Amino acid sequence: MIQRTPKIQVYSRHPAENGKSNFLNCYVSGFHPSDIEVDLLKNGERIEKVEHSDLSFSKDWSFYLLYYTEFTPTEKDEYACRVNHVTLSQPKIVKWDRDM
Amino acid sequence: GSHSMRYFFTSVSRPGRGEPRFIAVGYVDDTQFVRFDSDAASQRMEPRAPWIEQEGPEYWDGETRKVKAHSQTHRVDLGTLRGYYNQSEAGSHTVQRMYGCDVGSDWRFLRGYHQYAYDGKDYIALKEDLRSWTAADMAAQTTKHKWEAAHVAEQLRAYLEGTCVEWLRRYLENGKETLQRTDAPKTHMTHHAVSDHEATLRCWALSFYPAEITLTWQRDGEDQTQDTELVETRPAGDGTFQKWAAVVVPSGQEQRYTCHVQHEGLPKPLTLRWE
Amino acid sequence: MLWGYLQYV
Repeated sequence: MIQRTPKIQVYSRHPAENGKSNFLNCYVSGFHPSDIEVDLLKNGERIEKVEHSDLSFSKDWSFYLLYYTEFTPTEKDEYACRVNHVTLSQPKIVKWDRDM
Repeated sequence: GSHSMRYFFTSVSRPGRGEPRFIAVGYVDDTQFVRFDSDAASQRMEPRAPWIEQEGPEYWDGETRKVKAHSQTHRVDLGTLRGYYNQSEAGSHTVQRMYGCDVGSDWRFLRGYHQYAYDGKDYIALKEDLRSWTAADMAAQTTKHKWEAAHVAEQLRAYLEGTCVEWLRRYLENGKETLQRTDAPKTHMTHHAVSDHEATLRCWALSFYPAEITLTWQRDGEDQTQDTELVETRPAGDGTFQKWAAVVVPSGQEQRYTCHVQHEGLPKPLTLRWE
Repeated sequence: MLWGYLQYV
């Protein structure tokens, strides 16, 4: 059966400014089947209060989801998105670069 | 301009873990306005845009009644298709369905569509003429034949040309300030040194609506498609969209490169240069 | 507004 790997982008909703409140996004897309595990990490540990959009899909039937949480960027804190899917032999971690 | 309304339905079997998951979402252009999730507490169709919250209980009750009926047909469909493909009862399978309609810039019926997938590949689709069906597999011909005998395309055509576009225009009117808006991209560039002899120039488009955008780089006015890293347009979370395009620029060559932005929200396309 | 007249595969 068809299996497609998620593409992952991790980014903030607004341009990141230390001390100013924002939302950290992990956008997962291009994947099939729809079962996927997505976690937002703050200095390596799982963020608890994470929401996501309602499952929808693209023209080629592959799925997309936005995972997101309220955050206030600082100079020192590191954020990441960690994704597992059937296509990934291990969870894939993508670091937030306040520039991508 | 042109507009669309589209409903997206996903049903996923969960053998030994109860009923199948069913998720329905509705969109007008790039704006989600309704959802249903079978695993949620409410068991109702629910508003996801502020302009549809003004529809009364008659609307919500009727959309809930219909979405639950969609959920039940997809539940039977999972079983039917498993029998069609001689698959075991153990595995998890996926059905997806999408339908909806477009109007052109005169606001009249332009296009109507309906398609259905099993396990991420085309299963059956209504043709452009809205009278016949395209069936992928040998299994889908049974469905094609069933649907031809029950005159489904006739009934569907009536919806797509009638109800679908009438409600599209109603939503466009009611949500005028959200759906008949454009947000022009707010643009900037960043510059980051790869090494001593080259640097990455990134052209950004933020806070734009609708999602459709062209972002290109040129060098001496020649397009650099092959040499541009272009990311998928991505949701900001607030109903706007983001995109970037980057190129690797050798030392002293920043002035050769122009980033070009086209979006419906712009008075004329932008030509940006690092300088 | 959803279509109200669904059919089985």
